[PDB]
Formats: sequence, structure tokens, C-alpha cells
Amino acid sequence: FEKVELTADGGVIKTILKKGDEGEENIPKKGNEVTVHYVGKLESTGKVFDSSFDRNVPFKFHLEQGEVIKGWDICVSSMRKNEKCLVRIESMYGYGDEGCGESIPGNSVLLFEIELLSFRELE
Ligand SMILES: CCc1ccccc1NC(=O)CSc1nc2cccnc2[nH]1
Repeated sequence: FEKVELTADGGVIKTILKKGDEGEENIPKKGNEVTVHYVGKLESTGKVFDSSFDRNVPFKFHLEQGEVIKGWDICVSSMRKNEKCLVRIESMYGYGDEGCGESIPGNSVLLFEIELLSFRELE
């Protein structure tokens, strides 16, 4: 239901599907080891290119430290533990004009579902 514009650019647009756990110790902070589950489809074809659920291996990364796509950094730094969102990430905040191999053509709108499982205070 809740539609959040995450960039003034409109590039990252998040829809909350399940409100996260309320409180402070539940919202992750910059540089923390984030653990997420996600599904990535291409807006064009609705084809899944990646599913952490389907591989049963959650994705861990350090928030806002440039490890993942910019759409992901922005998106994840706006979530609560146990939040599920939909994020429409525009190619600029994704893989840009190059794209990324076969799965993802140049200039591709990305649709993720992202669940924030947990986070440690790591590096
Ligand atoms: C190579 C992908 C990668 C490498 C290092 C760190 C993060 C990622 N993936 C993402 O940021 C977003 S998720 C994702 N991005 C992808 C691109 C192609 C195929 N599968 C993908 N899954």
C-alpha cells in the first residue's frame, strides 16, 4: 500500500508490503552488515533474473558502502527489520547503459522485492 519516493529523481520508488518491526534498535544504520532476501525481475518482461529465496541463501552486505547497486543502498537504508517492500529501481540506480550480462539488457528498469531479515554492526 504505502508508496515512497526515495529519490527526488524518482529513480527509486518503494512500496511497503509489510511494515517492519517498530522501535529504534530495529532500523539499520550506515555501514552495518545487512542481510536481505530478494527477488529481482525486469520490468519489461516480468522475468525473474535472480532470487535469493529460490537459492535459499540470504544476501549479506555492508550498507551504503558501495557494494551493491545504488537503488539497493538507497532502498535498504530506509527499511525496518522484517519490512517487505517492492522497489522499482531505474537503470541509472541499477546497471545503467551497460546492463549486466545476459539476464539484464542495457537500460533496464529493475523490480525487486526485498525483505530485510536482520543486521549486525560489522565493518
Ligand atoms: C553480480 C551481481 C552482484 C555482485 C556483487 C554485489 C552485488 C550484486 N548484485 C546486486 O547488487 C543486486 S542483485 C543482482 N544483480 C544481478 C545481475 C545479474 C544477475 N543477477 C543479479 N542479481
